[PDB]
Amino acid sequence: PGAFPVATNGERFPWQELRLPSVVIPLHYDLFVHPNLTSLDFVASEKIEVLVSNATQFIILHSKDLEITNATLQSEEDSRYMKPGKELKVLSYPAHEQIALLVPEKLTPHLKYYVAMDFQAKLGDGFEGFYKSTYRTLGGETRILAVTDFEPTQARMAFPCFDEPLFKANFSIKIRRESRHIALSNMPKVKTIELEGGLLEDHFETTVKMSTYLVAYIVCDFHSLSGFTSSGVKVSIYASPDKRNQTHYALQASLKLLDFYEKYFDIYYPLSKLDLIAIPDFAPGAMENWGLITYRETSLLFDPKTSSASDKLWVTRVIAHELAHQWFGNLVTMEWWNDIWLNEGFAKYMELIAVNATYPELQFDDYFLNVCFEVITKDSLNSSRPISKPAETPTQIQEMFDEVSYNKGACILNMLKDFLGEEKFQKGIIQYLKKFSYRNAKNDDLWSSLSNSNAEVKEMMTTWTLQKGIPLLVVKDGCSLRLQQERFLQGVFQEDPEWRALQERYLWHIPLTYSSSNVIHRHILKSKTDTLDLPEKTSWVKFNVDSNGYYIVHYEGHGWDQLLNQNHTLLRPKDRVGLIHDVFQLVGAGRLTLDKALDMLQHETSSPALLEGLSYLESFYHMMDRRNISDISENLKRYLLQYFKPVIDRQSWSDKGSVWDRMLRSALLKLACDLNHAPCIQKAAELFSQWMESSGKLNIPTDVLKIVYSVGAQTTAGWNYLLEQYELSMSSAEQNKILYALSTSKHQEKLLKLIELGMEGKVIKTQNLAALLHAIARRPKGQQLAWDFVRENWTHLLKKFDLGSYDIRMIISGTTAHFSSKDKLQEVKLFFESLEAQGSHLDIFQTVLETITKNIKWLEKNLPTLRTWLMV
Amino acid sequence: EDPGAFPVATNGERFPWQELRLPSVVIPLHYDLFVHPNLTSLDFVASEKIEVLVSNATQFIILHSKDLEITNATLQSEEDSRYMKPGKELKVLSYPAHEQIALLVPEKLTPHLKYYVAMDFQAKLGDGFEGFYKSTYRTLGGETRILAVTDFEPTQARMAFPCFDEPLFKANFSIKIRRESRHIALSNMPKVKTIELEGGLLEDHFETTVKMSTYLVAYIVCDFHSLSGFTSSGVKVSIYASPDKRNQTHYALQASLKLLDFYEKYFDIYYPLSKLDLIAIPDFAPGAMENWGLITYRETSLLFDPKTSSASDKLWVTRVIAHELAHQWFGNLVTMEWWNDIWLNEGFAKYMELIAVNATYPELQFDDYFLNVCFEVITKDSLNSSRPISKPAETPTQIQEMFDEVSYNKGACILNMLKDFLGEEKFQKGIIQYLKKFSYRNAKNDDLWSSLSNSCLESDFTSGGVCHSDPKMTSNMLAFLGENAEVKEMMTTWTLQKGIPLLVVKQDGCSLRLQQERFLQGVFQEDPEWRALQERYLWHIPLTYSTSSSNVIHRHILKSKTDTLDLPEKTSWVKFNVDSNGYYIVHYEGHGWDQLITQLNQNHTLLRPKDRVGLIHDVFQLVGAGRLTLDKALDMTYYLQHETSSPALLEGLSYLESFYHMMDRRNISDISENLKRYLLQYFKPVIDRQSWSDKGSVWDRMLRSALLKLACDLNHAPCIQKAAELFSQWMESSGKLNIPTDVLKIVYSVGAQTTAGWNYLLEQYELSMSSAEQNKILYALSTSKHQEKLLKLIELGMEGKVIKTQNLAALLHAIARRPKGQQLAWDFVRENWTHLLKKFDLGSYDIRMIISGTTAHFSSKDKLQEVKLFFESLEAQGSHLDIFQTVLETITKNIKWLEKNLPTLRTWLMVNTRHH
Ligand SMILES: *[C@@H]1O[C@H](CO)[C@@H](O[C@@H]2O[C@H](CO)[C@@H](O[C@@H]3O[C@H](CO[C@H]4O[C@H](CO)[C@@H](O)[C@H](O)[C@@H]4O)[C@@H](O)[C@H](O[C@H]4O[C@H](CO)[C@@H](O)[C@H](O)[C@@H]4O)[C@@H]3O)[C@H](O)[C@H]2NC(C)=O)[C@H](O)[C@H]1NC(C)=O
Ligand SMILES: CC(C)C[C@H](NC(=O)[C@H](Cc1cc(-c2ccccc2)cc(-c2ccccc2)c1)CP(=O)(O)[C@@H](N)CCc1ccccc1)C(N)=O
Ligand SMILES: CC(C)C[C@H](NC(=O)[C@H](Cc1cc(-c2ccccc2)cc(-c2ccccc2)c1)CP(=O)(O)[C@@H](N)CCc1ccccc1)C(N)=O
Ligand SMILES: *[C@@H]1O[C@H](CO)[C@@H](O[C@@H]2O[C@H](CO)[C@@H](O[C@@H]3O[C@H](CO)[C@@H](O)[C@H](O)[C@@H]3O)[C@H](O)[C@H]2NC(C)=O)[C@H](O)[C@H]1NC(C)=O
Ligand SMILES: *[C@@H]1O[C@H](CO)[C@@H](O[C@@H]2O[C@H](CO)[C@@H](O)[C@H](O)[C@H]2NC(C)=O)[C@H](O)[C@H]1NC(C)=O
Ligand SMILES: *[C@@H]1O[C@H](CO)[C@@H](O[C@@H]2O[C@H](CO)[C@@H](O)[C@H](O)[C@H]2NC(C)=O)[C@H](O)[C@H]1NC(C)=O
Ligand SMILES: *[C@@H]1O[C@H](CO)[C@@H](O)[C@H](O)[C@H]1NC(C)=O
Repeated sequence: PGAFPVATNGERFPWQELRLPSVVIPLHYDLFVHPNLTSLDFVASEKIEVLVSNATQFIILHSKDLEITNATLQSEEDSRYMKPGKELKVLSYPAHEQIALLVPEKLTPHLKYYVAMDFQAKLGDGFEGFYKSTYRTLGGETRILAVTDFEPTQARMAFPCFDEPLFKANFSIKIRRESRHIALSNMPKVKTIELEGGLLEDHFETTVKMSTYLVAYIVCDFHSLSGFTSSGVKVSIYASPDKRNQTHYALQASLKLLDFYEKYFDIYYPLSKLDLIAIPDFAPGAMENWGLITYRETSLLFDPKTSSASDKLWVTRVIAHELAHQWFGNLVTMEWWNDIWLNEGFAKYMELIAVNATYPELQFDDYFLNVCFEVITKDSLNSSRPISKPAETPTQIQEMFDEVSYNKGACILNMLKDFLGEEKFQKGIIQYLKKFSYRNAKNDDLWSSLSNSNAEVKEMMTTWTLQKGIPLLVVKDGCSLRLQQERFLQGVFQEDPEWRALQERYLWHIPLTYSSSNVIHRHILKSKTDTLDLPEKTSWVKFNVDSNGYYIVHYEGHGWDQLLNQNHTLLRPKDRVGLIHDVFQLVGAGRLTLDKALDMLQHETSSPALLEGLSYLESFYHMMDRRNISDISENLKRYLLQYFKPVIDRQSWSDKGSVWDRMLRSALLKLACDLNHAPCIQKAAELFSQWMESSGKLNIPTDVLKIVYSVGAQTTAGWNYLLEQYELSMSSAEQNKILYALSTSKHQEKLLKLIELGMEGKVIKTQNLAALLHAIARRPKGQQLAWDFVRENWTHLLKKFDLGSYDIRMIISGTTAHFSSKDKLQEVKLFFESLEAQGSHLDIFQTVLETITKNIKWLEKNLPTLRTWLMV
Repeated sequence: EDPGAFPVATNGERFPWQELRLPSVVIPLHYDLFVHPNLTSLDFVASEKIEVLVSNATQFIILHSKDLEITNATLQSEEDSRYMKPGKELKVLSYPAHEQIALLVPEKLTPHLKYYVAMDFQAKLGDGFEGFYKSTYRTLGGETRILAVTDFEPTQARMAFPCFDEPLFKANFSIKIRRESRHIALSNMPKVKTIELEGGLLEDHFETTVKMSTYLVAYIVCDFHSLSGFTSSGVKVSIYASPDKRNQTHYALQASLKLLDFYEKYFDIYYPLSKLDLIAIPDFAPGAMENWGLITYRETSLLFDPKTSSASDKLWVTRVIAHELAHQWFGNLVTMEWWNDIWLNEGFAKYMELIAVNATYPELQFDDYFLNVCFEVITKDSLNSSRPISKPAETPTQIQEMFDEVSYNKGACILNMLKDFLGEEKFQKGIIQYLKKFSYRNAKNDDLWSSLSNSCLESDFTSGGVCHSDPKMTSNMLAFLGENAEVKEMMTTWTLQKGIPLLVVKQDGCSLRLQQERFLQGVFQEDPEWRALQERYLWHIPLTYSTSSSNVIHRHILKSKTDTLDLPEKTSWVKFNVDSNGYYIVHYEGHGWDQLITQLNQNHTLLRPKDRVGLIHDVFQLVGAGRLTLDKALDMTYYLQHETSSPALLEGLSYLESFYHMMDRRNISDISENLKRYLLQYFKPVIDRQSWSDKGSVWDRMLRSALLKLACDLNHAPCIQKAAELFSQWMESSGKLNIPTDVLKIVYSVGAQTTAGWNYLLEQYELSMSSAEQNKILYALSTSKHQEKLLKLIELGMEGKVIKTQNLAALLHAIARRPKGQQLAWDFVRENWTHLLKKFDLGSYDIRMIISGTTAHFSSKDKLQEVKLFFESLEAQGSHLDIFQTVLETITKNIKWLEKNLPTLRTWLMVNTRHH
């Protein structure tokens, strides 16, 4: 009997596992909220029409930090619980964030009973649940709004509910409010009824079946700009009144993208309205609430006096990602958080399609390669995880929202789009959605639908979704296709006794694909060793075409050395950087050395190739200047300026030209005075002080703003003028760049004053705190200050953030993942074991542990080689 | 004119007038003023049409204008057809050093004809809490809201609209405002009608005012809420506050109805407007401002909340409200001709606080506190740096310097003296005739005395008329006119002679030799500068005196520098200045003082309660005068063991409390420690009778706080442990349990001695919704002992975000008076003088107390040196203030007091510990 947990009233709680029981099933939530924005609290009532199916003496559902005052169980059918119904005993067990409704009788199956509850709480101050946010206006008034953010386990802090994504229901919502506020929610507002006190109550149309984590409601004081999509949907971009000017690109871009998705998926967006609102203190980048999409202001609003081409590119990506979610996640959602990549993998992949086919000017296809690359860094260590993987606690579910779920989800999806061909792919995607509309899909179900566009493909992708890591292609004599696959790793060489893990079951059904002329050959590799015959022999032979496959190519002999250092356009531009990328991880990996590492092309015109390789050189400089040895840094510095002096001088300090043109300019001039190369750092200072002496009158071109501001930080008369003007500005894009601009100063106290105002949270919003730290810790001057500060104020940072939070995740790897010493590796082994003193376990612990360990062993056996490039 | 070499206007261009006063050839009659502020762009746009009457023909009009962009300016007339509609364009000349503009006339204007001058002007909303400025407050939710407020006195109306900014240029004002949906607009007079406009903006029209000086014009744009009620005469009194504070305006409404009703019966003149608005502005520099029909207050001056406001707080709010309402007659109905006679306003409003509060709220017992008003001004009036009540003044900072202890306190005190001389009903009818005979115009000093002199006692309107219609030539009717004239010469001298007279009386058998001299602290009677300052001083002093044998008040005027009276039968003593109603000190020569102290020591109750507080005040002063040894003043404090009149008790107590702080600043710890022990022993009985909750009278409550603060400032372990518990419980209950208001300040101080309590108090400061509680918390934070915490408060006030700048000077003042922060405040001011000047004008009250509050407590020759050198530094840069001299004289007389009396104080204490 008494094998169960104690409740808060000392009674034993009738359920013992974190997943909810399956016997009670909700169908309909009627939901009343009455928030008060001066009292900063709310009162709320709720009726859940839950259909029983098995005998049960107790209903179980979730609730957190809510005071439940009344709880009644009516029934229309089994009329023992007929009107007024009976009053229910309510037990609470917080360690599973669950409550037990103890019925006095026993519920009997196939009947519908109606659970009503009254509940109340204060508006959150943690930027989760139903919480309070502030914003500044043009005159410096601050006004208050009440927002919801629920993904993934936080809706249970706003109303008691069955808070698992499989428990889809309908949700009618009513909200009481003052006359000076508007109320928005998922659906459009049906009617407004004026009441006794001068208050209004807004009723909203019932929703389609959906998960709890998409329910939304806001109370605020915003204006909007509206337009209509071809389909029959009204799109409104809401924001603070003094920023309605900044909403123009978003309504344009939203109209196109939703037009695209409706035809591309061949499913109409099923709501009458879709609204996009720029929440000023917002923790996520944005959030795919059905019909009411919340954005960070820097993610939605675009001011052409203040915003990069890169910032226009960021806004349009996030407004593709979040519209895509309306199908991947809202229409179809994973049955449980283990297959979270079904929403996020597909959303991040759909963004690449949408922007490419809607905004070609922005040139997003050539950029996409980076996202796999970032996940490959993670995926190449043993700390990584399979794309689908069990997940039970809250903070463990929040761990599933990583670059494995987004980037690698998006890239292995990209692989299969190459193999089956976009035609068969798009038909499969449409069959997948239409089948699973308003329901829940498991990891298997997507492929079992995608395959029938071929029972072969299902176990092919089994190798990719259920197994950790990234395969390695070993090719080995004329027509020599002696294929052998491995598990690519890093910091573990064939020499080492650690390397036996390269052999466990690690067998990928890699869909290899090649060319030795302008034609691609396609063939599967389902075994450790298999092979082919070359038709005739050729100069070079390259497999990974455009790196569209999630594997790195290693030619076992005499193939690398050709690379065409004279005519490079023999090999296509994507394969150009594909080869560049592969010829550094192979260096770290253990097979190749660094002498061929710097092999690469001062006459490369595709900037993707140019920036990718040069960004690779940036890392070498920074990693060495961070340990303060100029013996290898100075050679890297003016090497890059002399050799890349033509290109650098060509650029014209203004925001003119095309998008990769404009991005190449700021990227190039970044280094240009991140190096104290006078010709241009001197340039900034006269523009800088022309503007600083103009006092907001001079206009600086877009693509140089972050550079100019950054340059003029060092003079305290500037740094103090930048901080002061930060407060004044009405562009979150502009003030982000200022905030970077103040992280550049090398004054240890000026740096920490920035951090002190973040902790306070009023002048610099708390949403920016982690990024502010992360910027500082990247400079060598502030690198140790940040590391010190986090360890000194840990318990306070943890009171701000949820610890499965992204801010906590970005603060620790932002402060530690750039280390390369054995000194710091033990010191970070401590304080990770110091925080498992408390119940604080995060996989990012090992990912960063192993990441500094791989930084040691890449200096341990690779730097001697690179001192050897002194020129003169 | 002939000579080109005139002042040079700002565009080249010789400027055609060069006095700072305005010319009186053009007379304004009626201003048509349209204002359109915008509270999200923080600027305003305005238009104005002044109906002027020309007296002598000119080629130019001279106006005041400061910091206002004028865009165009026409002239029209309909009596002079040359400027017939649409009139002519005028050249505008700015001379921004006189704050004057000149409008240049194309054809010289004609006498006796009315013209209309029209200008468009614009400016940003002020930032210095003067002119038409921007203010902000915080709501319960944490929102920040903006409002736009005017404050003009004394010469800032010219920063909001061009005008003839001098008090004698009264006019009617017609005011239209334009605003958004979410704001109300208030002005002096009621809103006649609200027209809607295309775009959804509304325009308010207000009824046109009665004649009025410019400095009283007012207008406000905000979103405040109001509670309302009506007086007996049918005035609509409304209390406005930020919306989450409507609660705290109930007591204000209750008192303003009562006080208004009192004023209308007492003056026998109705308040002439239909409504009176009282509004609690959050970021407000002055404290209160008596604009006709729309009176602005500091929240602490107007709002009351019983859970956090003390009884002292309640008394303060009643005083201020009473004070502002008095101004609607004294100052608005009757305005001084020019700022030299500003005491005609502030002296009478100050005095009327006493009459009104005493008449409507006797529970407050404000009559027993009124003596302190006169003591505070005798401090400064007994120095050479003092000034007469009415002195000339010309420049803006020169004008504002006239609002001091002399204009207010001395003015009130000599009025009170005069009232006792003539009797309440004679005095009332003098006032009534004055206010009725100068209604809607101005008056000067001589005008007041002539009306108060010629007052008629209501039986002078009888059948056998003595004042009016047909008098009989009687022998009292020859004494009436002779007595009236005597009263006028006497009052004249009290307003033109600086200083305060010292009447020294030696009792000789049953003769009594009277002498008068100027009273002077610091300087002894045996000083080389002492006959040089007894120059020419001579007062007509209506004296008063009782005896040991007869309690009948005797009254004789001394106009003669020496004179003598004879009594009926030589009694055991005489006591001059009965109830201390006279603006003079009385020194008893020979045996006079011991006879009076001996009386207090056996049966102290035969001396009238005010006689006692007067006697305590009189000898501690005479110690400073060199005429008495500190011996017998301290010997008078024995007898406070029996004293039951808290006024006398508290006077005596505070002299000893200040000696302690004087020692503690100087680190003279053996006396300071002894002073701690004498106070705690000799007043142990009455200290432990005091409750720790606010349960008795207002005096009982005020005495409770007084004594408990003292016992807790002397680290009396029993009282400090009580307060530490109370604080600990309050902190442990999430700042949610209730502390009694009379001991609230003491508890927050004891809590602020730990870094925990200090930090907790500082975060509660930002969150509190009672500005009385915030005041108390800020004091408590300022009692910290760590120099780091004190500096943080100061710099918090410099930035003005969590601590609003309106409190910065009181903050510095608080820090400076306690030993561990005395030095820090001094260094801050000298190292940030240029920085303090950007926020506050040189003549502002804020600058006055920052200076006096950090320096006037110094008592060593070393510190006098630094102060002179700093003051010299300041005046070398062109900053002169009268406060510089006043501080220097105050410092030196402190130094002298230590040198003549610190030995005797140490000696006395030790003698007392040997006896008890
Ligand atoms: C969130 O919470 C805030 C604060 O709790 C609420 O704001 C308050 O709401 C209350 C209730 O509506 C408001 O109080 C009301 O004010 C009205 C206006 O008062 C002025 O005008 C009247 C008429 O001229 C004058 O009599 C009065 O003195 C003021 O000049 C009153 O009319 C209301 O009175 C009603 O209720 C009382 C109850 O005793 C009855 O006796 C009356 O006859 C009448 O029926 C009432 O007092 C208050 O003003 C609000 N505060 C603020 C700061 O605005 C929000 O409503 C709430 N929001 C939500 C969404 O819940
Ligand atoms: C992904 C995590 C961290 C949760 C949350 N993701 C979002 O913001 C995305 C958009 C986004 C993604 C990323 C990103 C992707 C992959 C791997 C690392 C990071 C960075 C940013 C970013 C960059 C700069 C500045 C600010 C943000 C933005 C909206 P989304 O995926 O469409 C919504 N539906 C998911 C909701 C959610 C789930 C669980 C916890 C919190 C929120 C968040 N904190 O970054
Ligand atoms: C005194 C000057 C500078 C203006 C202003 N006086 C007022 O607030 C009075 C009431 C008042 C008076 C005093 C006071 C009296 C005597 C000698 C020194 C000071 C102190 C306070 C006080 C108490 C606590 C906190 C803050 C202030 C209040 C309203 P009032 O007299 O009816 C209106 N006539 C004055 C308008 C004005 C005139 C000239 C310059 C500025 C404003 C002010 N700053 O103290
Ligand atoms: C400017 O303000 C003055 C106040 O200083 C206003 O004076 C007042 O004007 C009204 C109307 O003209 C007078 O009321 C009238 O009095 C006569 C008695 O002769 C009566 O028969 C009328 O029916 C009415 O009651 C009032 O007495 C007068 N007060 C004073 C003190 O002069 C003046 O009207 C204002 N001017 C403008 C243009 O608004
Ligand atoms: C009602 O619930 C009972 C008990 O949970 C169900 O019986 C279970 O059914 C599952 C379904 O797969 C079986 O695996 C188990 O053997 C049964 N018992 C338990 C303890 O799980 C029953 O099927 C449910 N549905 C009805 C009665 O319609
Ligand atoms: C709950 O949501 C479901 C799914 O969105 C609603 O079902 C649709 O109902 C409409 C109107 O009755 C029909 O035209 C569709 O055929 C239904 N779609 C599906 C997939 O069944 C349902 O009506 C909603 N319930 C409530 C009470 O609003
Ligand atoms: C590296 O050298 C610089 C030279 O200024 C020094 O200031 C810095 O502290 C050094 N870094 C470390 C980690 O010792």
